[PDB]
Amino acid sequence: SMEVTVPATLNVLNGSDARLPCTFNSCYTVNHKQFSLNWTYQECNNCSEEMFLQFRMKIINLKLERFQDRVEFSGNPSKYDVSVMLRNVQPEDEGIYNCYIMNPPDRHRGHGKIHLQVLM
Amino acid sequence: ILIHSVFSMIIMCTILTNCVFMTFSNPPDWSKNVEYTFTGIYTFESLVKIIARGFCIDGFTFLRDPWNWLDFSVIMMAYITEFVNLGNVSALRTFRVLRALKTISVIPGLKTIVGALIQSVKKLSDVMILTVFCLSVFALIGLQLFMGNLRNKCVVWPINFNESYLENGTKGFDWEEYINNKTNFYTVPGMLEPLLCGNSSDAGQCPEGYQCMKAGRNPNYGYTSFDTFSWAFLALFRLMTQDYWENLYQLTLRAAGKTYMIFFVLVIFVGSFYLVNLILAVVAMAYEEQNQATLEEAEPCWYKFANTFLIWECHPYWIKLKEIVNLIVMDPFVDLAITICIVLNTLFMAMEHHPMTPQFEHVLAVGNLVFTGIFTAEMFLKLIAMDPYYYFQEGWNIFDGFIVSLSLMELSLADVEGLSVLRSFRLLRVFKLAKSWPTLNMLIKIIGNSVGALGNLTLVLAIIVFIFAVVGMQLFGKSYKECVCKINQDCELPRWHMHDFFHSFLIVFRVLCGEWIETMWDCMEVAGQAMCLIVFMMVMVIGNLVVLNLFLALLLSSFSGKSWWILRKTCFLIVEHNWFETFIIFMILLSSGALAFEDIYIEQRKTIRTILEYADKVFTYIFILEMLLKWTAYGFVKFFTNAWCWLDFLIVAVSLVSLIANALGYSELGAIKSLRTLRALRPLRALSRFEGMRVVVNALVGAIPSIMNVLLVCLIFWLIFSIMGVNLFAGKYHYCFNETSEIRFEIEDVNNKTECEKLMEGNNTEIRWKNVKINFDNVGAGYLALLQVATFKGWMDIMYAAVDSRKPDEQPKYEDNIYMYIYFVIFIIFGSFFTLNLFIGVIIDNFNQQKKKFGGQDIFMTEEQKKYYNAMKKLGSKKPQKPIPRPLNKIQGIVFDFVTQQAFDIVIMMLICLNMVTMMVETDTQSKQMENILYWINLVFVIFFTCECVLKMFALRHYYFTIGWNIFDFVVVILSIVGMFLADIIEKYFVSPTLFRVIRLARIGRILRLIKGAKGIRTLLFALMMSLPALFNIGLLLFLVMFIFSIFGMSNFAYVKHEAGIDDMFNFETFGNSMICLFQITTSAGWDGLLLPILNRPPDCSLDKEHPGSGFKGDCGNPSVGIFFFVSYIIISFLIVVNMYIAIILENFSVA
Amino acid sequence: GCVEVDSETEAVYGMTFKILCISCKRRSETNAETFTEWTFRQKGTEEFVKILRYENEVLQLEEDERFEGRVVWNGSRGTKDLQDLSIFITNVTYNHSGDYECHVYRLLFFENYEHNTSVVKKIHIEVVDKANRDMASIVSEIMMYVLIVVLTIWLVAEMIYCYKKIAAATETA
Ligand SMILES: *[C@@H]1O[C@H](CO)[C@@H](O[C@@H]2O[C@H](CO)[C@@H](O[C@@H]3O[C@H](CO)[C@@H](O)[C@H](O)[C@@H]3O)[C@H](O)[C@H]2NC(C)=O)[C@H](O)[C@H]1NC(C)=O
Ligand SMILES: *[C@@H]1O[C@H](CO)[C@@H](O[C@@H]2O[C@H](CO)[C@@H](O[C@@H]3O[C@H](CO)[C@@H](O)[C@H](O)[C@@H]3O)[C@H](O)[C@H]2NC(C)=O)[C@H](O)[C@H]1NC(C)=O
Ligand SMILES: *[C@@H]1O[C@H](CO)[C@@H](O[C@@H]2O[C@H](CO)[C@@H](O[C@@H]3O[C@H](CO)[C@@H](O)[C@H](O)[C@@H]3O)[C@H](O)[C@H]2NC(C)=O)[C@H](O)[C@H]1NC(C)=O
Ligand SMILES: *[C@@H]1O[C@H](CO)[C@@H](O[C@@H]2O[C@H](CO)[C@@H](O[C@@H]3O[C@H](CO)[C@@H](O)[C@H](O)[C@@H]3O)[C@H](O)[C@H]2NC(C)=O)[C@H](O)[C@H]1NC(C)=O
Ligand SMILES: *[C@@H]1O[C@H](CO)[C@@H](O[C@@H]2O[C@H](CO)[C@@H](O[C@@H]3O[C@H](CO)[C@@H](O)[C@H](O)[C@@H]3O)[C@H](O)[C@H]2NC(C)=O)[C@H](O)[C@H]1NC(C)=O
Ligand SMILES: *[C@@H]1O[C@H](CO)[C@@H](O)[C@H](O)[C@H]1NC(C)=O
Ligand SMILES: *[C@@H]1O[C@H](CO)[C@@H](O)[C@H](O)[C@H]1NC(C)=O
Ligand code: NA
Ligand code: NA
Repeated sequence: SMEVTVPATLNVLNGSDARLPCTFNSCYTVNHKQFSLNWTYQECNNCSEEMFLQFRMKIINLKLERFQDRVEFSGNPSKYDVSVMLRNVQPEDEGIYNCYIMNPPDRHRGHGKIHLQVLM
Repeated sequence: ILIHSVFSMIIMCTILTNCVFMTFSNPPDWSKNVEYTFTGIYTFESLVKIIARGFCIDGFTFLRDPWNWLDFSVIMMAYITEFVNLGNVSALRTFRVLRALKTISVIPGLKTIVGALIQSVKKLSDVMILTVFCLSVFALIGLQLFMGNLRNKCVVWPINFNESYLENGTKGFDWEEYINNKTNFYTVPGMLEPLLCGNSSDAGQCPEGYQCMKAGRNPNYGYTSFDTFSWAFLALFRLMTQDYWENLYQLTLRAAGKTYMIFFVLVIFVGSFYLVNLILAVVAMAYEEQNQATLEEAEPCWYKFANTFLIWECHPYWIKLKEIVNLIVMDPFVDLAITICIVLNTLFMAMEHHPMTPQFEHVLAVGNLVFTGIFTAEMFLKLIAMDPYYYFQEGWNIFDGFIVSLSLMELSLADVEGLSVLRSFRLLRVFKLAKSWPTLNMLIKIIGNSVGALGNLTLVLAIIVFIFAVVGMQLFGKSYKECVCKINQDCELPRWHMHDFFHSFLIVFRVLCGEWIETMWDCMEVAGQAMCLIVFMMVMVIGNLVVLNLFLALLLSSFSGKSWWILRKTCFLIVEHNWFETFIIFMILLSSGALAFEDIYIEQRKTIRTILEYADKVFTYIFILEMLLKWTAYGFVKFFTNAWCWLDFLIVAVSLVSLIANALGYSELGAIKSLRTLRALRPLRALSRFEGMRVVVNALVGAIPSIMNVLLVCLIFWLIFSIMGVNLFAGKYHYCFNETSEIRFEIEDVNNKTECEKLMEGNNTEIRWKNVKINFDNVGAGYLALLQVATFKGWMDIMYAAVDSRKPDEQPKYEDNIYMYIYFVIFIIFGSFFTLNLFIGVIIDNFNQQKKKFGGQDIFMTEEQKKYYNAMKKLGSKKPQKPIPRPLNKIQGIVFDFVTQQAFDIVIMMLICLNMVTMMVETDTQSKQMENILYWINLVFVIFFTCECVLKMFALRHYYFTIGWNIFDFVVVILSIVGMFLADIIEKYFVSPTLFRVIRLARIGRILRLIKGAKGIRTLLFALMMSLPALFNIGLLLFLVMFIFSIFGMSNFAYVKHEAGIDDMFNFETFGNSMICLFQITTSAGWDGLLLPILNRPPDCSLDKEHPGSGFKGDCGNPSVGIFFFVSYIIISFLIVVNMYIAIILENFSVA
Repeated sequence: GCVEVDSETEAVYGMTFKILCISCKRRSETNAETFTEWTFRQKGTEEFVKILRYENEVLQLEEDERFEGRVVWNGSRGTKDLQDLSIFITNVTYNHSGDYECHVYRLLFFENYEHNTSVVKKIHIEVVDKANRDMASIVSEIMMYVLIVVLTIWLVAEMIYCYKKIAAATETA
């Protein structure tokens, strides 16, 4: 894939704020309209994949039942931040976070894997 | 203490293995343990060196040796890297090149070479200072002239307010977004950068519906710019090295007009020729001094096997046969026979083509078989005639054995796939003539000295090229892959990148060749500006220094009644009259200048064409009268024994024949029409008339006889290389364009020629199977292509078509055959470097002998010029000038004291430096507040300088009009006052921004006072002034050659297709444009582009073009005369500019 | 391409004349769709009247008898980019005098930006009976002849003076 750095392992308190970033280093700093980025979450390793956030010429929150009004984006794609923030995490949120982006001026399509777990 | 030589040998093996591993681009994970082993070996050596006199404070420790510092540094950096470290992985990975740099320390003798480089650098410091200050002055000049002119682009002027959308869909109009929206520019179809335009009458022309506004980003990724001092300095440093300077020439002349070509001539003939010659001459002085300093400092078991097996004497019949065949060799008639066979073989392998009839290729095969059979027979007869042991004792015979064995291996392996480089090994047979030729033996001596007495130095050069190539590959490698689409619009790797090691070595070689800027731009656009600027400056300086030192070392090693009589004297008296000669020189000047007005703009000014045509008759009449009267004055035998008289008579006769044909009505005939273009030869009479040009041409003709043999050797060497190139590349230079998309078909749709012809029959001329038009298809085309490669112009296209070449009748594909790059590398190393060294050495010896012939005097100046030479030589000493004694006044005494301390001088120099840096800080689009600050600081500077000048005038006006530097101060300060007054009162009837810019340039003259306080720079400027007259004479000869070739361009290469290098500007359609092209070609820059559009054919042209406003038809010229025009000009220009180089270099040696 | 030359101002009665009007593109690179119209008026006559129109494939001439069967086109031949406007007159009469105006209408094509431009060039000719050779030719003839003869007299006088002086010098010895 492309150059993506993510926290290898993070622990979140019961119901506390969680912040999982997906930075990305390449040429052609991210613009607004033409740029395409995706965010998918998996409830387990071998379960089905459910996309929860997208940005096609505008930020699109799919508003899944797992992420009705909890996932929010307050990062900076220009500063290499497409992070997703999950407040009041649930034990069922234990799974995989995946950040998909694509840069129009370049031709590098890559992804990034993030592992999140919840402590009792 | 365990310092046995086997330790050095194993360290050598380990360091070469590490070098190879670094050469590997992506290290496989199974090599991590090998790298660990290498690290262990290095730390074992570190253990040895630390247990053998390790402690620093102790004397003679390894800390005293500088290279052990590098050893410890690389060990500590490896230890840091193998665990946690800083985030910049690329820099720490690059820091391992010290491992390869250790080869400098471990190999014996390299430290002396590095030291020698150090003394050369320490010697060239003064010339570096002068270069920096001269480049700064020229940078200020260019900054104040071409400020922001490089931005001038054709913006769509009829602002369409009704549909001027904003970025966010406002429907409103904002100015700053209209001037930067990239699709509001022209971008002429075919080129990449938007076309540059201009308001000036002679500048570039906007299309119908576009303006000439400055709009947006600078060309060539934004690095070609005069807007700020940094990019102006980059551009003028580029001009000094002449790297791709034709592009900057064209851009600036198209943006700011052709009238600024004076500036480029000034910078080329001052900062490009003179400064580079100065650097080279000073490095030569340093190396020669050190070289003579070195001269001052110098002041059983297998034998018994050989006697049995290597000797073939066993039976008396065989011994008798050996004696008989030894007699048969016939040594007096053996060398002649073998040389005749060798010449026949080489001129037989010369004839080679892509299209070969079966009979002709059969003849070549049979002839090569016969020749190799003769050479095998000669080898066998030599072996049987004289014992194999003593046969192989001669290195010449083992060379012949290698050649004959390689020849024999060919017939057995005649079906091997590829391996066309094997068939060219027979070319080395030509070297057998080196026994007869002493000069070919000299070439072999130079090649041997390259790897002989200077093998260590060439190894240093190889190590430098290696470490730079690996530094680039590890620093910018991943960057060239992440940022692919930033430099290449097709999102693929460019032709020249630093991803692989081979490409990195190619780019460092190119920087050594001279083309650094075109890749330095790309790597800036990819991986930052600072890193590329530092890396490329370092590699250029170091590589050029080492290559120049190697060249100089090789050059030094190679070096060591009664009415007829009365009427005759009346005619002699009238011809001898100096005023009469001035009159005839004026007449020849007018006749030569009359040819300038004959161009495409000749249907206009019909009165001018008629007047010039009718004055041609009177000019020819007066020249006929001159020829007749000179005949009468001298005599037929006296006149016809003079070459200049022959030239004059020839020109007069051909002009008279042209007039007779015109009077006979033969003007429209093809023969007389072709003879008409020979009218360009008229200015040659100036050779006979002007004394300086006559002296220079006499010197060149006198130098020719010692030069023909060297040119013959160079032709033979390039013939060997051209036969190699023809064998490698014959026929593999064919394309299949689809002109609508103008894309060369990739080899997956059409592969062979047959499939392209299937497209031909199915489609129409929209698909074309065409050649490169500069190719290896025969020895003549081989010479042309090798000339382009050795002149480093046009070599890009040839190399691209070569590395893409795969098979004689197959479509080329992108770098399937990349490794033929080494063929051009080897050609540049041997036939363009070593042959150049031989040529230069022979020229130096010839000129030394010629100077020693005429009592050590100059051979490029006339008698009056020699008197001027001697007068300035006498006047160059120290003159005890009067110290201007103190006046008889107290106030005048104190002001004289103030003006006489050195402190006053120091503060004035410092304030001039501050004014210069304030000139530096000016940039385009600078804030208006900064503009006002600069305005008032300039006003304060000018007022202060005026106050100083008037104070010194009140001090002693009459005796400060006595120094020339004071006069310079006076003129610059008063002209600055004039400039500021005109700035204040520009509101008049004569508003002229260009003259305003020039009078602001006039400010720059003040910083030239810095040379007054300098001594070495003053001496170098005095040397330039001292050698000026020879430059003047050679410049007149060069200008006259330019004039003749320009008229030839008018007559032949007008009305050619505007394809590449010939544009709406910089063409052969007008006198100004014609000498623009000729001066561009004079420095050999971009002559490939000028030559290319001639070489096309009516498939690529239209033999009947309308050409409005003229009866002339046809769209492109004759290829055969195009090649003869440009090749002959390059050779003539090359021979002339060398005399300029010799006049500068050799004069400097006599100074010191 | 850009060789713009005005037409000759004299036409001889009964012979042929080539009316010339060259308007070149500022950049030869650009491709344009051009078509023209020609307006004419006689001496002592009212406003101009159009006579011929050439639009990219053919020439249409007005039905006025002053030009029927005696005007042929010598411009660019069927290239859709005129760049060369030249009307040829056969059997020139006295009525073909006065003022001609060539109007050039261009539609330059660019990437996404058309442009319509009109250029008008005014040319005035007179019809005569004898081809009055221009003043340039006669003044050049006279100047060349007088310069030749003055050079001859100068050289002859110099030779005579030198001959006399050298004779006076050599008669002493
Ligand atoms: C530079 O100028 C050009 C020409 O004005 C700009 O291109 C034009 O951009 C506008 C809006 O940005 C496009 O209008 C759009 O048209 C579509 C239909 O295709 C419509 O659905 C939208 O609502 C909008 O009206 C217009 O088509 C387009 N024209 C061309 C030839 O590209 C360009 O955007 C400017 N550059 C920048 C960086 O703004
Ligand atoms: C695109 O961006 C531009 C500027 O970035 C926006 O222009 C702004 O448009 C608003 C809406 O009309 C303006 O506000 C009003 O302006 C009028 C002008 O007389 C004023 O009387 C009102 O009191 C009010 O302030 C605003 O001035 C104008 N400029 C700026 C700098 O905000 C434009 O609306 C944007 N378009 C879209 C579709 O986002
Ligand atoms: C080439 O010549 C022109 C005029 O002879 C130079 O000045 C340019 O003049 C036009 C008006 O004819 C200016 O356009 C206007 O600019 C203002 C600036 O704010 C803008 O608001 C208006 O909407 C309109 O576009 C144009 O700006 C002006 N050029 C500059 C650089 O200001 C022109 O500069 C000359 N080109 C050169 C010297 O490269
Ligand atoms: C050389 O490359 C050019 C690239 O433009 C090729 O021209 C293109 O050929 C295709 C053929 O399918 C054209 O498509 C056609 O377009 C018209 C108009 O839109 C449509 O009515 C047809 O049904 C068809 O789709 C395409 O327009 C044309 N491009 C241009 C700019 O004219 C050409 O075929 C290539 N030649 C060879 C020998 O490969
Ligand atoms: C360049 O020329 C060579 C020979 O002159 C071409 O080789 C021939 O290519 C054709 C089709 O590309 C082959 O025909 C096909 O062969 C396959 C087996 O490879 C077979 O299964 C098909 O039914 C069909 O017969 C032909 O066999 C082959 N010649 C030989 C001797 O194998 C080559 O294709 C040409 N390059 C092109 C057209 O780009
Ligand atoms: C813009 O369009 C309007 C139509 O309402 C027209 O009146 C006006 O003249 C146009 N202006 C320009 C510059 O095209
Ligand atoms: C161009 O302008 C002329 C002048 O009136 C007009 O007759 C013609 O129709 C215009 N053509 C286009 C394509 O705008
Ligand atoms: Na160049
Ligand atoms: Na080049």
